[PDB]
Amino acid sequence: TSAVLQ
Amino acid sequence: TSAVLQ
Amino acid sequence: SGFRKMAFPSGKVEGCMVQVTCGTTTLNGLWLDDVVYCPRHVICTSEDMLNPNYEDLLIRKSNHNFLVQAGNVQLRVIGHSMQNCVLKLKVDTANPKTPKYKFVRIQPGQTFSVLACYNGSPSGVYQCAMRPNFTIKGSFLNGSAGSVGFNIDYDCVSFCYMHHMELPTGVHAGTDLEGNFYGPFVDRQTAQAAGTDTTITVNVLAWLYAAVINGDRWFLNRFTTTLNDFNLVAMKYNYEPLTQDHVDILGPLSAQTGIAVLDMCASLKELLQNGMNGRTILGSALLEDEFTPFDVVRQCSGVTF
Amino acid sequence: SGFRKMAFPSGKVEGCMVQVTCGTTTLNGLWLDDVVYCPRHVICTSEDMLNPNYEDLLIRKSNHNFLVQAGNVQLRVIGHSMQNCVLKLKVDTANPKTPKYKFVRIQPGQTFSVLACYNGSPSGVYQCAMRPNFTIKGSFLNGSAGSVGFNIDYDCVSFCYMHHMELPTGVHAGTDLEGNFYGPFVDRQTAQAAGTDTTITVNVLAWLYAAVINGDRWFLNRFTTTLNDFNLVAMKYNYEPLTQDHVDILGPLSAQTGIAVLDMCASLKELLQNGMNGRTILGSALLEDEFTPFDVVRQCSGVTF
Repeated sequence: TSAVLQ
Repeated sequence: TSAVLQ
Repeated sequence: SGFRKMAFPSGKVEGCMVQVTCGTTTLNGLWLDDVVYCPRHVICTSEDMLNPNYEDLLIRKSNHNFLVQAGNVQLRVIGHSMQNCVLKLKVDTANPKTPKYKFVRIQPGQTFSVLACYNGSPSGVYQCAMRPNFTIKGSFLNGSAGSVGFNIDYDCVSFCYMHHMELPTGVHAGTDLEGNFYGPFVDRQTAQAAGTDTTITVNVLAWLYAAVINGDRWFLNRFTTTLNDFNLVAMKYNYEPLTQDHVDILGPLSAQTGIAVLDMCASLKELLQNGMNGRTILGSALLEDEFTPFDVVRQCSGVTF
Repeated sequence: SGFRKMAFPSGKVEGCMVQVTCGTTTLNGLWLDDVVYCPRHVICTSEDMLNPNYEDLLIRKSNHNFLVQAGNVQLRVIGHSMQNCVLKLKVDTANPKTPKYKFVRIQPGQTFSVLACYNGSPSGVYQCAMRPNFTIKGSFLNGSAGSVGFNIDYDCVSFCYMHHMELPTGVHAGTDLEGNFYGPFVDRQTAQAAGTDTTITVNVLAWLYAAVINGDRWFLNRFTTTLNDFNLVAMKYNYEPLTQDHVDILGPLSAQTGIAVLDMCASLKELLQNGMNGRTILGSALLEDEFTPFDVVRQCSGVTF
């Protein structure tokens, strides 16, 4: 799954 | 053992 | 994602910490406006601590007996009084770093941050709960009395605990900031023991909700229970009874997850009777009870100060 | 006595946190002298975060596009450059609360405090370890990027981490203060995964020493072991092989408790092979590896800042 930029 | 005041 | 024991930022409290010395006895004080609050047993010698009469002992003291240091500057004491188990030392200078603050008395099962201090300097901060038996499982060495526990709401620091002593099982006892002890304990080195403790059920449920919010769902099931049936299981496992007020407090978490409280209670009942079968919840092999429902909302919502 | 995950007091770092907005994206920045440091993906729109061309994005950005707020003070951005995965925004004002500080790259296995922030404002503080797979097991939501990890020594804040992103297992990845990631991760919403993680053997031994200091002894007085026999077992359970350096590091705790490192190793060996059998150590049913030997010495001695 994609990383999430926070 | 007794209470210990800190 | 993630869920950690998270303490409040401590900066507002750090600027209130001072050191109080009386004789060869040193501990910490809390400097708010022109008053330093500290445990009264600072006035004790070592031989005084078995059966002190604090009224007598305080009568024997004067202002010049209290050396109060705010870092390097010595604050001159111009007045002293005793309020239950705390001393209020009036100083001639108001703390310019005094935050908006309240003194509150918390209930068993509520949490707070502790800024652990020695010689008026902070060593670290960590999160505690008031156990049902009115102790706290802290990290306190000699010299740490007068360290405070607190919560923040908006820009207001709510001081709820001042640390006094350690009981023989290694747990900790203290007062509110009006000097009233939490629990049936007294500040004297006599034989005292914490009552039997219990697990804080509403907090275990809150933490199970945190687990679901963070994608841990293996413990859920299709069952529901009644509140009465759940409490028959709770009593067997030394858990506090769950009240309808507790069900309501879990409302934000049941809303966010879609899992009714009595549905989660059926999960908890199964975890108690069956264990975890080698699995973990939020990195723990034990059911965690030192997060309140608000603590979960705060962390999972990003509440700031 | 007692032993807690204890974070450093956060007050020195709270004074450096600011809000950085660019377009619809807001995160945190770190304000030191006349520079605000922040993750570069503040210049992305939500349609740009799969394959961001950061060089081209920054081209179409000028100074007034970076809205920086410190409390209720607007800072003026007077210049911007991108360094690795961070932005360095030159502001027209120096931070008067800048502490003495260092930038460092921490090693896997070392720990640090995180000041989790939203909108430039502190939300909470907790302790983390840099995992061997270069992630951290934090508690971070959307908007937390730019929060920093740090250690304190006397009055010097060593910044070692700035947060950027969350991986699909719910762990976290970020950079040092030069903007260079810990681990093989990139600041894009591409498919990425944390590598296999190992347990920090030397930290587990330090925590066992912490537990002895605090009167837990049920796991002790095992038949002793040699290093190789210990490592044979350790690697079977995904523990890092123990080196003489690690043995050397544990000397101070070994000496203090009078338990030879290799005797602790033998206690750990037995714990790995037989588990704890429902029992607990320092409140945990799992072996804890996010306390370094210094963390233990620091908490059990009462070092202050």
